[PDB]
Amino acid sequence: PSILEIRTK
Amino acid sequence: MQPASAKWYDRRDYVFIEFCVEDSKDVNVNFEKSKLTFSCLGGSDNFKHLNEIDLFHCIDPNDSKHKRTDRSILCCLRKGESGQSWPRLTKERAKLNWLSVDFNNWKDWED
Amino acid sequence: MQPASAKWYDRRDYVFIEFCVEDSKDVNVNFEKSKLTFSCLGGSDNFKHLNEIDLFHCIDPNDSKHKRTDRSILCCLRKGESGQSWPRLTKERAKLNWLSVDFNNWKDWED
Amino acid sequence: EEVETFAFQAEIAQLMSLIINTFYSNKEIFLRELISNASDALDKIRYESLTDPSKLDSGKELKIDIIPNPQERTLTLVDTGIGMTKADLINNLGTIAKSGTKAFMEALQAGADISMIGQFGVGFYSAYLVAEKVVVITKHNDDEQYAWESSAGGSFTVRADHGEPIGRGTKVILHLKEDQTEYLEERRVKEVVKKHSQFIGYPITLYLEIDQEELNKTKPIWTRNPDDITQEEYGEFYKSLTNDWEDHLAVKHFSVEGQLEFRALLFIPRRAPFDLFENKKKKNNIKLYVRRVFIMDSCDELIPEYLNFIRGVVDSEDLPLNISREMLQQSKILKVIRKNIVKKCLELFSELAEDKENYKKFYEAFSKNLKLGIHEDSTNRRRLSELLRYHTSQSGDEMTSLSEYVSRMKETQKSIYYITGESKEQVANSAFVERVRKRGFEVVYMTEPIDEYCVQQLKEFDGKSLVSVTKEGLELPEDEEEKKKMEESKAKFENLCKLMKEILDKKVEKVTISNRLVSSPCCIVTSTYGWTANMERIMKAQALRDNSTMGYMMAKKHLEINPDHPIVETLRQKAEADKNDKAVKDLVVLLFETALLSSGFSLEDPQTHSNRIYRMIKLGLGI
Amino acid sequence: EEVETFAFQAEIAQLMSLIINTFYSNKEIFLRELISNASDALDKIRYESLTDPSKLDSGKELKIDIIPNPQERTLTLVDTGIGMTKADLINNLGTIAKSGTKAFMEALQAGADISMIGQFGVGFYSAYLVAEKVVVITKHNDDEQYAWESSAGGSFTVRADHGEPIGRGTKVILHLKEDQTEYLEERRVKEVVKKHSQFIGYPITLYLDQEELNKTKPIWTRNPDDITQEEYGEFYKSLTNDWEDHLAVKHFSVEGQLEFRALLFIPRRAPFDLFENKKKKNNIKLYVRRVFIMDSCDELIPEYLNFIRGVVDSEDLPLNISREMLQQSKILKVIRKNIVKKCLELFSELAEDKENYKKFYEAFSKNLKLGIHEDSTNRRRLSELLRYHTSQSGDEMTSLSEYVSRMKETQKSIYYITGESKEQVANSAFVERVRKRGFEVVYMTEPIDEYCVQQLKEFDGKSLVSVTKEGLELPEDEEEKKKMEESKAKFENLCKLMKEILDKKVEKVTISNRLVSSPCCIVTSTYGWTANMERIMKAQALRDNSTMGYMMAKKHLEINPDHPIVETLRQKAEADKNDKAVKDLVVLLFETALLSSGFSLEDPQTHSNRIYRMIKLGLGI
Ligand SMILES: Nc1ncnc2c1ncn2[C@@H]1O[C@H](COP(=O)(O)OP(=O)(O)O)[C@@H](O)[C@H]1O
Ligand SMILES: Nc1ncnc2c1ncn2[C@@H]1O[C@H](COP(=O)(O)OP(=O)(O)O)[C@@H](O)[C@H]1O
Ligand code: BEF
Ligand code: BEF
Repeated sequence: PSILEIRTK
Repeated sequence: MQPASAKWYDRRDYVFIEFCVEDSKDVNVNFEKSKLTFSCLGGSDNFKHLNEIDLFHCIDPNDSKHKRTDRSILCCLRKGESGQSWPRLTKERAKLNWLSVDFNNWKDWED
Repeated sequence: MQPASAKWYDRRDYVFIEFCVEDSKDVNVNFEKSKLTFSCLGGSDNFKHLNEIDLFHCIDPNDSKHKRTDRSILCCLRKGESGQSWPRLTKERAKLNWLSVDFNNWKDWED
Repeated sequence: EEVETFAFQAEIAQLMSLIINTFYSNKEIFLRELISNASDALDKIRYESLTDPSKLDSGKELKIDIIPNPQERTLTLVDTGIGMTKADLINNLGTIAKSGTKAFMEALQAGADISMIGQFGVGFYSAYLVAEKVVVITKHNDDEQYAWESSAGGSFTVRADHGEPIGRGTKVILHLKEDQTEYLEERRVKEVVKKHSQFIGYPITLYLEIDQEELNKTKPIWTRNPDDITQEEYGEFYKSLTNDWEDHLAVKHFSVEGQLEFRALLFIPRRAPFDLFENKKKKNNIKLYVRRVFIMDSCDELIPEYLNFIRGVVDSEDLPLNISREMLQQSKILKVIRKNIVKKCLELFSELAEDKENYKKFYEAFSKNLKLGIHEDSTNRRRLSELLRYHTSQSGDEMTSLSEYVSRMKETQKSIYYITGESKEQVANSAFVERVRKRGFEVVYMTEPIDEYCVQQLKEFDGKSLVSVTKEGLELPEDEEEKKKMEESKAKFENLCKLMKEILDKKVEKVTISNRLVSSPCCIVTSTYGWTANMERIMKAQALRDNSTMGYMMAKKHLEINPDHPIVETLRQKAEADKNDKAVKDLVVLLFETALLSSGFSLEDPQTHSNRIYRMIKLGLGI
Repeated sequence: EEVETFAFQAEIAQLMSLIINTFYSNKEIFLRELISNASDALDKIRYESLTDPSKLDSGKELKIDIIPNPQERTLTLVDTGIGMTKADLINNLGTIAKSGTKAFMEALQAGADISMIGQFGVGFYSAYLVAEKVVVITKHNDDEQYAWESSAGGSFTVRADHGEPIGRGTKVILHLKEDQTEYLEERRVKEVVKKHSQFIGYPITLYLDQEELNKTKPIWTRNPDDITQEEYGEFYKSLTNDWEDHLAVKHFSVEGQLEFRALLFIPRRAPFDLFENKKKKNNIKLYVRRVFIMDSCDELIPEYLNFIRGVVDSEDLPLNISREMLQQSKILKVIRKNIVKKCLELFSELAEDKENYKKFYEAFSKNLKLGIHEDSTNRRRLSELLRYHTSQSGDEMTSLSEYVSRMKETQKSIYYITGESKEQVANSAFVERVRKRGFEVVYMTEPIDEYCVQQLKEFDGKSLVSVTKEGLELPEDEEEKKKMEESKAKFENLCKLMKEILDKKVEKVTISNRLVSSPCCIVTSTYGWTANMERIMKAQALRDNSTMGYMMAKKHLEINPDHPIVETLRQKAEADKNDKAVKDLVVLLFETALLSSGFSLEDPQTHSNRIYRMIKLGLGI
């Protein structure tokens, strides 16, 4: 339920 | 003749005031419906202290108390109307130089 | 005839020791290639502190200074071989009950 | 038996080793302590001179100074304050844990325009963190000069002075250690002063050649009443505080009274800074000033994570501080600061809403924070929804609000319809809305990935629930004639439903008839309990999700049928003629797959669909 | 003229107010302070009873006690330590900044192995945080039993007590406040002791009736070559309250200016809370002299190693005055490096148990794949810790170092294909030619593999080369290259014709070398986003909407020059430039190949409409 965006580039 | 520094905090049913005079003698603590008075004789210099505080809101003093510990004179006032929050101790908005808030036992009971 | 407290740390080119002996009188600081010796008579108790520290590695004594002060006697030794990190002051692994490490100037110089 | 009575004492040899070695961890706040002491002195003299204006006869310009002199390797702090006499020297600088500031403030009239920094009594002895023996010079108005030379070695020697006259005020002279010489530069001193004591009320001047290059040229405007400041001075203060080259977008000025009191300023930047959701080690937006001295900036308790974009200043008068004056005691207090900041930021947004000229500028940059707060914040989920603008069918290019949709809603609708997709052109032309748009009912487009998270926690609005148009039951406000029409169509289309079910085993739960298509053939929908069709595409690309739950709450697909398309109308006749025809068993699978592509689903090994298409291309090419 | 010399002083009332009010933030550490004092006394007497074993004649059991008493509010703490005479009472309990513990520990003979937990000199007066009138009964072996009493008001009385005997040992008797009665419940005291002061070497007994609170003796203070795995399991189960035995364990020590001991446990099953809480990193604790100091403050352990549980102990660190946090924050930059360097070797000796490594890698692979992305220094050590599926492996995962050993003599790169499942990438159209020549393809199906590959770029000198990117170079024969050249020399008209047909969706139409059966695929450019990376970067929900238009894939169509359909299409293309069937078939083929390549097709309703229209012709409607 957690937004797990991972910093990309 | 000078006032004695104090600290105060409150709970859902009682207002607590703790004075700071070490090794007090013959303290005369007297409550009133809208006023508080305090006249001690303490310290090493045998100086005289006197604190006259106008209470912010009516309270019942018959169930009040105090406990003259050799470190501090811890008063405890019984709130007249349960649940009534107090924003400040004294009627007049002008800040008193010797009155603070005891943030160690301060608690947001209104939760 | 008891050892005096101390604190120590090092840098890229120097070693530092700080003998916390307040109000130092008759200070005898003595460097050497592999041994150190400190002898003071300070304070009111009027003991004659003596420190017998064995050095970890060869150091240059003729480029070492001590800056006496009313709060300590700071010794600043010259490292023998540039860049050789010191893991401990004394030769023997056994702990010295007074000598500690001054962590307020400790730095990871060999990053 | 007998009782012996004694009195507590103090080991004045270890009591200073504690104050120097342990209390203070940062070897930079010595300048802040000295500056604060100078400010106390200046406030003392300024308040005393309010009665007899002749006290300034020995000196008129109240000020502070800093004169680093590397040749002497001393950091002088010239001053023009009240000073202090010999008895005051011996009873204020030689007594640990004794401060004349508190005793002075306790002996002044009830209510005055003065507020002083420092009550503990150990601040000065922090000057031996980065210095040798200290030297203090002083000159009161009732005495002569007295040099004060100590080195924190159990002694402090007041003596008579014969040097140059100072007129009225202290002159501290430190002696920096050999390795700490790096505080005589322009850069280090400027950085320390700007970081710590920028908002001191008196001018600070760094005499380094001589050029009086003042370091305090900005002033604290949060103390002044808001009605006095113009909407342009806020811009100058924002530009100076943040180094931004554009004015602020919105501003809020409020104060709170009670047992906890503070003032605050809140600026909403013009354009959101890049890399906003990356820095997890430092956010330092809502600074905390106590009596105009920096305290802390990095504590999540100050403001929730989803309000990261707000940048401002919060000033308080009498908060409790740790002995180092760097950390806030009673870390349970911050639950009131957060609760008082959030409900004021939301009022700022509410008042910014009624100006629909720059609300586009605000929204285009700060929509994601709102749509994330709706997902996380469980208390403001009501007031945080009315600030949402969504593209709808009956709008075109201009965004509209939910409270406008409810105002334009039909008298017979009992819910709000919405559809989730990838873009706007894809969503508008989709097969699901073909009957909703035909009846006349509006639709809400949700073309953002965060919208799924926003609508999981949203369940209704103004008493009306959000029902999707890609779920099982889409109850249109249908007329009674279409009930019997549906009964006829259902009773006329069973055999085809079971035949399609028996060919589509283990893929679709149950094949039914449709009530949401007008022109397009069969479309695929999902079930109520479980992720929608679009949410799977998101949750299968999060890259930080456990793999055990994918197969548990995936979906339940349900094929449908449009009872008017010729492709199915003739298919029913062909099925009734011979229920085991091969062409039917190929056409039904091809139709299922090409309907599956319509929805936001994905297949497994699409090569089996590419080959199906290639074979029937070869059929048409005659090869 | 004259120089007057004086000496410093100290105001007692202000110092007491300071110590009581503005030093300690948690009112619950008085119990750990008194327990530390009790253990100090016990260590004193235990060391004293070595040379002269007659000291234990007045009592021979070493212990601690706690006796809450709710009828009249007290909280006893009975000991059996060295005790204190009258001079010790007067010159230790009445001086603020004087500590007899430091003076005693400065007189150790040479190296006696005794460690005391008090240096500062203040901390007894933390009892007045919750106590009204402390009473200290005491009895040394030299001077008789004295009673001590103070309300912390600049006065304290040293009585002479004729009461009940104790034999040998102090007895603190607090008098708790009116609103501080909460410290008499069994549960509250049990929890406070368990959290703060659990790992002390002497029994603690709460008389409620002798439920010793600390049954688990510490084991990190013992030589690791003397511990069996059963003891490690029985300590793990007590430390983490787990009903499942551990999987791996490390026991290392560091010597020098900064010294510490450490244990490291790897749990068998991954908790379902990883990457979720992001509030408290309480996995690794920090102990100093076997007393709780602080949990992991962020920089102790990097984020990608969040699953490690363990304990760190030390004998000398610069603690704050509150003993709740370190003073210098540069220690947590060397401790981090040491712990990471030890974990990245624990993994290495875990690797050689191939039957056991699978149980680890099946649950803890995402952490390694994230560390490859974030740990810019340890890529060469997190690279050999990966296992991947390949075409020539079946159901057995293999490592990259096993792949490199199976490499052909003419190979010059490592091939890899990425998608969303193994079933798709197994049968995709890209590998149809690479698999034909007997080359080994590496599969990558997890989403985190996109971030892993984007930062590796190398292995053992080989460079990772994808199969969905333009410019794939296969070892070709002299006949093969000339055949491809003549094929390109006979398919320029069709290539430019269909380029004219589209002109917007693709930027080139070339001749293939990686297709065998599929007539046409689509490959992106070499400077941009891969086909699957684009599909991943549209589902983050928190991203920059602008940057997609600047760093985007640049499509590049392709054609198999031997498949029958395109070979027949060339005839109609050269015969007629604008035949309807041709200009429909090219669009249909482009969209069909666009779907098969994993691209998110734009406006799929048109592609659906084409199929719905051309099925009717099959049915003749
Ligand atoms: N430059 C100065 N000018 C005037 N008074 C000063 C100056 N520096 C220090 N003092 C006085 O000396 C005391 C400062 O001692 P310190 O230990 O720093 O305590 P505090 O910071 O709590 O005031 C106060 O009484 C203050 O008024
Ligand atoms: N129960 C006890 N048994 C023996 N000595 C005790 C006991 N309680 C306190 N002491 C003594 O009192 C002193 C502790 O005072 P305190 O202010 O807590 O300082 P510290 O914690 O730094 O030792 C030491 O001399 C210690 O030996
Ligand atoms: F530096 Be002091 F506390 F004013
Ligand atoms: F309580 Be002390 F630090 F031993």
